[PDB]
Amino acid sequence: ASAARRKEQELERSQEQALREKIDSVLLPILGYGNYTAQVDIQMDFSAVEQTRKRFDPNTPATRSEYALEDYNGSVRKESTRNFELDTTISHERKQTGTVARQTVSVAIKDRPMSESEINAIRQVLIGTVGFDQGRGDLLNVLSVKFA
Amino acid sequence: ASAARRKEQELERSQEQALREKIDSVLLPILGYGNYTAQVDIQMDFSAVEQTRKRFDPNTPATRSEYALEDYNGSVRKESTRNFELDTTISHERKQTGTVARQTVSVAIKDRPMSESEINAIRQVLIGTVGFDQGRGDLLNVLSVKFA
Amino acid sequence: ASAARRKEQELERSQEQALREKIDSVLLPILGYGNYTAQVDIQMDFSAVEQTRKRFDPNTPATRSEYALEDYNGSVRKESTRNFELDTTISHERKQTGTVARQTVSVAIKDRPMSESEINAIRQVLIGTVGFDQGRGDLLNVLSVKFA
Amino acid sequence: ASAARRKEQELERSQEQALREKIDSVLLPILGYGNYTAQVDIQMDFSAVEQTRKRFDPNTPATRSEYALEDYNGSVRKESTRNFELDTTISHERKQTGTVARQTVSVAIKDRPMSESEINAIRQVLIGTVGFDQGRGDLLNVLSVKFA
Amino acid sequence: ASAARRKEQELERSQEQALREKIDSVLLPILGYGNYTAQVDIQMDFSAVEQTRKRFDPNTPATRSEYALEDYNGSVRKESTRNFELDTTISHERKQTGTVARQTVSVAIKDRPMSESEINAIRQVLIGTVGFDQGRGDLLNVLSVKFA
Amino acid sequence: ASAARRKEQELERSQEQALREKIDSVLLPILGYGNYTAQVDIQMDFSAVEQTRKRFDPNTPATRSEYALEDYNGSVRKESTRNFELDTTISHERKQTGTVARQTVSVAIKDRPMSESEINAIRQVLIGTVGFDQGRGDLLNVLSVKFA
Amino acid sequence: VDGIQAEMRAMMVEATN
Repeated sequence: ASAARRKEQELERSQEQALREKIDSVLLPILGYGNYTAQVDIQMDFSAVEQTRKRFDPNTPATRSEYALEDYNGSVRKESTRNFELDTTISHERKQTGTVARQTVSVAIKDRPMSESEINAIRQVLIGTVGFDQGRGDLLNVLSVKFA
Repeated sequence: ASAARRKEQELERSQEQALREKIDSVLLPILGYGNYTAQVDIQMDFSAVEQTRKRFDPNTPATRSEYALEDYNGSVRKESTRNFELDTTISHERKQTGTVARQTVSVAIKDRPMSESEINAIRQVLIGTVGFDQGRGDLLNVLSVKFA
Repeated sequence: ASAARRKEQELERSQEQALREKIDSVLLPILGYGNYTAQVDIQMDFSAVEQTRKRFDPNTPATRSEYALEDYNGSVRKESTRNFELDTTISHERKQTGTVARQTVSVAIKDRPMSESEINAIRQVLIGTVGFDQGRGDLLNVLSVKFA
Repeated sequence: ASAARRKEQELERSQEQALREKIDSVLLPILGYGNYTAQVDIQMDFSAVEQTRKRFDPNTPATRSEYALEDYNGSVRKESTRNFELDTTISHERKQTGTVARQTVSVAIKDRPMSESEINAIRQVLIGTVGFDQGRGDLLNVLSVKFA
Repeated sequence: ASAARRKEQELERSQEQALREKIDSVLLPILGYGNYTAQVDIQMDFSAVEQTRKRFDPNTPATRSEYALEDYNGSVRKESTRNFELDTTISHERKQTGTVARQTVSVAIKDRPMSESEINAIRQVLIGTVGFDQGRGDLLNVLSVKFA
Repeated sequence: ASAARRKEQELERSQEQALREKIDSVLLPILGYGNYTAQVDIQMDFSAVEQTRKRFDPNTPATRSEYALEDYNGSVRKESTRNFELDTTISHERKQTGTVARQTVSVAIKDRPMSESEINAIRQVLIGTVGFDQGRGDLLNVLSVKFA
Repeated sequence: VDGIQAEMRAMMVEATN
């Protein structure tokens, strides 16, 4: 199984490399060659979830058989027996093993600095270039630093 | 199964490449060569959902057999027994494995900037060029940036 | 099994080496050659967790059969029998063996010192370069020291 | 099995050697060649823990069947029978055999002494260079001594 | 089995030799060649403990079935029957055979004597050089004696 | 089995020889050649203890099932039945055969006598050189005698 | 033991569903 773990590491590294390639394909025309640096971290879960759900519909029952005895005298006896049929959904789901659980991307732009408007524009391009998903916990940093 | 995961990555990359090709086929005449850059992120779910639904119709029962005893004297006894037949739908669905769960497209247009009207027109063309589906969670960014 | 433990050590060292390579790929342009030193510690758990969860939904029961006797005279007898159907989820999860439980990264920058703003900018780049995850217990130190 | 114990000793020594190599890779640029000495002690547990946990959820029961008799006359009799369904988690964990239970690192720096600020900076670099974990019981000493 | 005991003695002697090597690697630069002497005693237990623990959680029971009869007249009868489900942990541990139960290290430093501060500094270096563990019963003596 | 007893004697003699070698390695630099004499007696037990312990936890019981009848009239009847589940530890230990039950070391130092301070310093070095364990019943004598 | 067997039976129930 350790060979499987090794190949999982290979998958994660391949994903990171592909994302880096896309980042380059976007930023190389916009910024130029050597005016930026970017690295990508991709964390992938490899669990084996397998779920079975059996759901009913309480608010729409359908009476199948029914008995109702109601006699008076004073005495009032109200017996009743009822059998129901209910909407039944049975869903069996099997999640894919390797899923990107969190994605971190950081891009540093060489100074000569960059204005806030262009930094936010680059961030907007990257959002969509990488597939930024904040609800997944992903993080995207864009900074303007001084290259040596 | 890790080979299957590798081929799933290949499928996702192929989808992204096809969408990029369509984006180019639309924008190359409109904008020109080298006046734009665009990248596409496609996230695909590969679950194995398999659902079985059994639904009834509570509001239209059909009486199959019926017994009704109603005697008086004062004393009033009202016995009743009833059997019903109901509309029964049984649907077994099996979803396709790989489905595009979210799609992100970002396009950056070289300045010399672009007016808001033409930006929105390009966005309208892309909506339909790519098959934008906001209800799916898809995202489409169109920006006017300064190429270096 | 000790061979398996040896290969686990190899996996941990490989992960550390990859993270060091990424750190170099980010900092070598920004800082230069020989102006920094960085080391990475990665601790990986290799447990064999395997969980089975059976969850219900108490607040949405669906009555399947029902009996209700309610007679008066004074005397008031209220007998009742009820059978329910409940939403039932059964999920079997099998965690991946080797998972990064804690990650420690330390970077030391050669003086001639570095201002706090640039130190924090480098820290921001590293956050995303390495995939910093404070909730996991990870730690990232960036210091400005005097190289000999 | 004594051969297994011998190989466990080999594993511990290999871990110590790797940590020493990392310490050198960090301190050799910062301090220089022959200006420091450091040794590492790693204690590793090799137990064979294997745990099975069966946990319930007392505060969210779901009633499956129910009987309730409540008659009056004075006399008040309240009989009741109830069956419940509970959330059931069954997790089987198998810990990895060899785990670092305690780690001790000591570093001695040649005088001409070292200021407290630089000693603490070196300590901060080592924390992260080695993966210092105080909660595990690890210990890290950094001293400035007079080499002969 | 006496051959096994012989190899256990060999293991203990090997551990002592390794610790002596580490002591030399630390003290030879600091003190010099022939200015110190040190010997190490390592006592190792070779029992075959194998423990099975079955633990419950008294304070969080979950009621599975329940009966409760409560009638009045005066006479007050309160019958009750209750069945519970409890958190159940079953852990099977198998300790490693040979474990260092006590460690004794003594170091003697040649006079021309040594000040208390440097003696304590050497003691601090050794703590971490050897992995001093007072809670285990280990003992570390550092003395300044007159070599002949 | 008498051959086994012979090899046990051999083991004891080997242990004594090793301890004598360590004593020499410590005292030869400190005192010199021919200025001391030391002999070591090691008594080793070779029993075959094999223990099984089954321990409970009286103070934390968990009620499994429970019945409680409590009626009044005057007459007060309080019946009760209770079943418990208890923490259960079952440990099977198998001690190693040959263990040093008592150790005796005596060292005599040639006069021209030795001061009390240096005698106690030599005793401190030996404590740790040999692994002195008073709680085991070990004994360590250091005397200053007149060699002929 | 018994608890592990119960877990296996629950996994079998999952597979059947």
